[PDB]
Amino acid sequence: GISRDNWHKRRKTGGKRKPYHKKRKYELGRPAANTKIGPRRIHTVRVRGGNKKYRALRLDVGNFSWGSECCTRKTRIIDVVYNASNNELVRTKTLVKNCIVLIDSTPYRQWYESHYALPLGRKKGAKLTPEEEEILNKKRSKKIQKKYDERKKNAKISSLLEEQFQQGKLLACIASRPGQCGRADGYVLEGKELEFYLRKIKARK
Amino acid sequence: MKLNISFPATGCQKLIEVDDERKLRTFYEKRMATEVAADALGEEWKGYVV
Amino acid sequence: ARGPKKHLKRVAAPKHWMLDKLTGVFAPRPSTGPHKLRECLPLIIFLRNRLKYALTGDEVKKICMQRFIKIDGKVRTDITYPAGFMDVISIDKTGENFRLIYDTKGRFAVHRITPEEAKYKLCKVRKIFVGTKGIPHLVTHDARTIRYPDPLIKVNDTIQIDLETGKITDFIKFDTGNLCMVTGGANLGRIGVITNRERHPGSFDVVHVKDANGNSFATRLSNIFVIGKGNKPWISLPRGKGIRLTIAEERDKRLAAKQSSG
Amino acid sequence: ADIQTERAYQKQPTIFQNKKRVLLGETGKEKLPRYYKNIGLGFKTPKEAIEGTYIDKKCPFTGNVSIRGRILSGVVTKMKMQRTIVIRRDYLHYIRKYNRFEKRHKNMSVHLSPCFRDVQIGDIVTVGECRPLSKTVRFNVLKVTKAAGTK
RNA sequence: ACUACCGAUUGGAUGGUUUAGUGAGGCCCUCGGAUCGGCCCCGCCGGGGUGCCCUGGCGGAGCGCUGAGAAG
RNA sequence: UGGUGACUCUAGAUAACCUCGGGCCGAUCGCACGCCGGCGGCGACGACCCAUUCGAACGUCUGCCCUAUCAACUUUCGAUGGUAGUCGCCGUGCCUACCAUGGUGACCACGGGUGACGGGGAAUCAGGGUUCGAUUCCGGAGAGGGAGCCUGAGAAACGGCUACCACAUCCAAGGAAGGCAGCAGGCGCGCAAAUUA
RNA sequence: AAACUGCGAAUGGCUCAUUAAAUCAGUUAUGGUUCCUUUGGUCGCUCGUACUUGGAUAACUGUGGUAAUUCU
Repeated sequence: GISRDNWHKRRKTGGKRKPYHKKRKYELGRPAANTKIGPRRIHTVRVRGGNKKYRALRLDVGNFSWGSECCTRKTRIIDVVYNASNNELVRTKTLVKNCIVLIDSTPYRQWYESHYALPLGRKKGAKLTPEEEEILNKKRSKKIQKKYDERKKNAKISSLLEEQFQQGKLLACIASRPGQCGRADGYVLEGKELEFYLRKIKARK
Repeated sequence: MKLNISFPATGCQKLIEVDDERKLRTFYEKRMATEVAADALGEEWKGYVV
Repeated sequence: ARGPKKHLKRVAAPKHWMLDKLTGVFAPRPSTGPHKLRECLPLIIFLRNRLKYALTGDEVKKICMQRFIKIDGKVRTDITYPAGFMDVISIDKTGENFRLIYDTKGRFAVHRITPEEAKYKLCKVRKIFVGTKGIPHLVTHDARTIRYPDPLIKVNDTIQIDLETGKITDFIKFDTGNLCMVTGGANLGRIGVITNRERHPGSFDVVHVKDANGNSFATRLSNIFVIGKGNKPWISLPRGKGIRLTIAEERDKRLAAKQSSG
Repeated sequence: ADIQTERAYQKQPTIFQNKKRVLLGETGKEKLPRYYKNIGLGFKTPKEAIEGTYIDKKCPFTGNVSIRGRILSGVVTKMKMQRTIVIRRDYLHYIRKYNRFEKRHKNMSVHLSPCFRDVQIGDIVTVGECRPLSKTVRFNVLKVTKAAGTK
């Protein structure tokens, strides 16, 4: 089958070398997992040593992290927007490692309002269901209101994350490798990485 | 053509040789496990489905 | 090959087993176990070639699977079970106890010991690691893992361990001035006190050992097994006390023994 | 920024660039913490690695390699590749029939970290063995000394 | 008469590098769904808490819900 | 906490995830039976993980015969390096995408040949050398030639399977089966080599 | 006896066609990986019908097909 041996290639001098043995099963390669967005369909593979690889063929849900504040949530993959390796994989919406994804932002906004009690990604009109005035504007005690005061003393996040919450969908990087794991975990983009990926995406157009 | 007929309620079975194409047209062009009333097989097979 | 090997040719066997050339084409091929293939004495060679209770391998099997032989207090019926350095062999039927320790020529001596000495053994500590929930473990030279050791016990130290239970009972540090026995290399079987350990980072350490007769020899750090604290060994030693005689004094001793008797 | 010259964002995997900090720390100084370590065999980690800004995953001091195995030397002969150089090791091979010697050489492609600047052709380089980093490179530059004739 | 060379016949066959094209068979993926079973519904019906429910065996249809699954 | 010469080591804490082609947390079997319905001693078989043993597999440095009537080769079809990934048990142009134009060579590359498997070793022997090593030990390779798989911890297995190529066995002509560079034995080849015990 | 289940059949034996920094030898590395088995450790560390669960399938019985097979 696919062989990932080093003896089929040329030498450092550029000369060709003759194989002294035929292809071995420890030199095998398997067809690539082009994981796409869709309802869950993964296939388990028996590999070297009787161990297990999980080959994800269709994934739609992972978990992703805010690392500035160390909070991760299980959320949904929405779309693929950038790939540093091949744009043909953006066109095919292929989930690989370090492909730039946009994901649903509802659990993160939920935790931010349940923790810091400030509105996030909200319009000027600010029409809220009464659960949101229950969460954002609860009735508290003296110690609790004080602790909330020093909690909102530093509860200011970047304007770019504000802009993405205004838009409604967060950018993230897939850090796991999904053809070997069956998972598409990752982390939410922030900081200089976020401005890098925004200017590269804008420079595509 | 021969027929190996089996009856599971008493677990008894028998081979019967039948050579008439008119009697076998009730079996032709159909698949395995397709239920057929074997009426044309004989006069004793009126209520027998196989 | 396409997989692991199951046969040992007799000329390719370890030389210290003292097998001959014409008995067969095969050697007994030790099982996997707590000792290396090249550093063990299999039970069939002990019961037949050395101790001579048996004349064939079939008689070895008949002895072993009547459940008479204990190795470190555990009954073994594998005839090729790899027994190695400091292992206690107990035959309760004949009332015999042995430790597998080396001659001055690098061969496992038939060393008979006292039944109270067969209660324990010594092990060289090969690794110290901390496992899950902060639990310290040591791994010895005979594949023993002990949880919760003394925090003072380090790698290259020697634990004195109780075969009835398997727990740490005493220990000896690696220090200059302690007694050691050489378990590999060209100085296999010699005994002496450690006088200098020189360190080579990224490489093998070299330990210098001085014999009780004043001879000095160096080995690697892998080949050193610390036996006793300072000068007195914590186990019984063979007839030679780790003193390697040269061929001249060995001939002289042989001639004096022939002259005295005969 | 002389750092982001690739199509993906270059960063050291061990350092975190998105810490949530106050305004006074923001106006204080905008310096990232840097990951570095010692190639510990009596080799000194250079200042250009500790205080530098480059990103090299194959650098001995700031990357993800370990130095274990052999330590050799060579003279720099070619420097036309990207973050790797080609050095030359000369030796004498003894032909024992004639009891004489012939001079032989081996070319060796080694990874040069960006923390070594002003590396010229003919300067003596000390390399240490690492894991395979490409098809033909296995050694990694650890020291540079200049040629004795050069001032 | 013998020995030894050249040789028109693209002579016929065969092989090794290659240009172009076809390509068995396995493996992977996307379909497919012959068959096989369960749940729901009903019929033949046994008991109780005293017709509400369920207990167990058989049969009936429902591309209703599904699970395994061969050829291709 | 503990370790190394050096960790992005080991251990700890937090936030979660945990795959339906699914990760552990025992519906298993024998022998002696005994204490206050409940408590039990030997074992056998399984078992995620950690260590060990037996390995294997990829790398480091140095080392090989003849040939210039082989002097430039590699590079579109990966050649040398970088960045991101894919695949892989893992390191890696192993492969893909985009870049840089690199890498080797009269210290003999590249090509070709060998009546070339490599060593331990053998003949000779003052010494240096010269010739031999298919062959019982060690390592490699192959099972007519190629290629591709399944199962399994482990094989690209051939006293396994699936094709094609070359041969070839039976047949009622529809079909079916094949692999002695295993032990014997036969034919062929030859100057050249044993018994179907 | 048979048959299901488990294990082994990847060892051994043969040959030297290939193969020229390849193989192999000495030396180092896995801090860059897998490992049935043996040996040791772990196996109430999880806060959420059990005094024992469900459907089959061989061997066996019985009827067969083909010139032919360790076919079924």
